[PDB]
Amino acid sequence: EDVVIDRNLLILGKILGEGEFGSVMEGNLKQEDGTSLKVAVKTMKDFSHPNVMRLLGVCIEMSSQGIPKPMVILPFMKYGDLHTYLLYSRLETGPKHIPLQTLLKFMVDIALGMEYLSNRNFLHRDLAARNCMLRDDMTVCVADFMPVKWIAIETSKSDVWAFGVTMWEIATRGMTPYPGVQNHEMYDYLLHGHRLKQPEDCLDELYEIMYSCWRTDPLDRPTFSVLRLQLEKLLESL
Ligand SMILES: CS(=O)(=O)N1CCO[C@H](c2csc(-c3ccccc3NC(=O)c3ncc[nH]3)n2)C1
Repeated sequence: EDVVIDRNLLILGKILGEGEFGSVMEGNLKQEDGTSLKVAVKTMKDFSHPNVMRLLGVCIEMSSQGIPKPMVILPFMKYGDLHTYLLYSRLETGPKHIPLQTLLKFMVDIALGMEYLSNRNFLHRDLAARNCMLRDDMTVCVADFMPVKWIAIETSKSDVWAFGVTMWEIATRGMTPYPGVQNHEMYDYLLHGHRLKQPEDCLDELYEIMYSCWRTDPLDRPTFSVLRLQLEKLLESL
């Protein structure tokens, strides 16, 4: 409760995306040095890591009737969510052919972020490419801490499952998981040992890593620190 920002230091602009509890808006935050910073405002503070969304602060606006309007202030992510970015990469006017190297680097960043959170025994519970945001340096961070296709059958090993699905989203550059399978069918599909199929031109080594995330027994799944190194090692071999 010393995380608060004076509401007068904040100017709210147009809507950036729509969130669980309300709109996410662009804003300008006047900082302690007198300068103004572009921010995102949703209408965590202990976390410090480059691949994890930092909290800048909180403002409570007073409505006209006096009902609280709490707002969460986050850094501005020029390139928006990773899911949308991948989709745009498949179009001429959006970003170029993203090579394999850049796709793995997105995976490594996310693994680094999740390694940090899992080490502090913090569960994400909603990890997906749409919840991974892109910084202006094009490094990815993790954000947004019940979409059936990211949930594991049965902990941090649930998060590991979702990260594997996220790796698949990245490898496919934005395909919805499990084409030709409905949401109500998912439990039976998985219970019979079926998993996300290997993407088209994607290396066997990469597919082994993502597959290890979906082992039936969560104790057979690797930790985030194991995954991170496996991904780093794969990247270095290209
Ligand atoms: C995953 S989430 O919980 O962060 N979330 C949930 C609601 O939709 C938001 C969203 C979607 S596309 C977008 C965006 C698009 C262009 C430029 C900047 C943008 N956002 C940010 O800079 C920003 N920073 C912190 C949160 N959002 N924002 C993101």
